[PDB]
Amino acid sequence: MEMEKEFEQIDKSGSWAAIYQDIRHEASDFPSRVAKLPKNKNRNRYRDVSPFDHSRIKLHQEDNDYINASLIKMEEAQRSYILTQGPLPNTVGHFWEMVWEQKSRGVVMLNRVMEKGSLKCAQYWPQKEEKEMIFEDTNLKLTLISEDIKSYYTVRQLELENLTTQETREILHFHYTTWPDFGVPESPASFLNFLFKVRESGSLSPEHGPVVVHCSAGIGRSGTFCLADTCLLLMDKRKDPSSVDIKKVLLEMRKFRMGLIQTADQLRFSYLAVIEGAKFIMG
Ligand SMILES: O=C1CCCc2nc3c(cc21)C(=O)CCC3
Repeated sequence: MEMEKEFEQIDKSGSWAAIYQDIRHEASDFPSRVAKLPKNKNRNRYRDVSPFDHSRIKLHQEDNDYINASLIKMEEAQRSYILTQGPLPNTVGHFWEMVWEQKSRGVVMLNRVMEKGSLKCAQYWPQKEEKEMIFEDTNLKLTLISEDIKSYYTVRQLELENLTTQETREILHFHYTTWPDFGVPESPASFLNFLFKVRESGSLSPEHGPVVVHCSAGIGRSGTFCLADTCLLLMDKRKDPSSVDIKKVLLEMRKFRMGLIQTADQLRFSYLAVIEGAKFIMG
């Protein structure tokens, strides 16, 4: 079925939970043996969220190459994404090592450091120009260059230096600051505006390594971001945009990381975002 009318048909019939459970039943199951080794327990935020072995990002280190991060490679859309958990106190250096080794231009953050009174990820970037950060375990330096605070998101320019080679690179930090502590946003307008700002920066384009995107677990809000982007790109590329099937795209993405889209409300929000976004693209 088309999307917008499939949407109203699920609303009128109140069957979002049943649609979402079908997805969970059909989703791929692949091994995640490296994630479950005992030496990696303090590298995982949640015991039930792990990268599959076949798609995990490997650190270029011979001691321990493990990080909780997955490469989502979308062949028809010609887009790649790295989805990862919010960094932990003992993985902030690994996180920036990955950004460096994978040649990423942008980092997309969809959570606040504190939500619901609890810490959802480490404070992994510097907050003042004159107070830079040094990650001694991975030999990297990170400096805040500039910061632009808007009503729904903040963009930061960062300098990452490989202290071993003295090479430097500019990284863009795109921080969506207004996702509610509970539920999903009422309108997708600010999320779509944010996606378009990431796009306009070059961070999603083939001349750079994959964008790094995270929330707390790296599967829920993060899944909404890449699912909406890929669906809109396919609607631009195909002769028949109504052929784009958001449930099929989500099941393809779940071949590369488990659990993408965590609730039936996040599923409905993803439909809403693609539907509204397809009208703004034209027109
Ligand atoms: O597809 C395009 C390219 C032109 C820029 C652009 N901007 C926005 C959208 C879509 C596009 C939306 O879907 C809503 C937010 C703004």
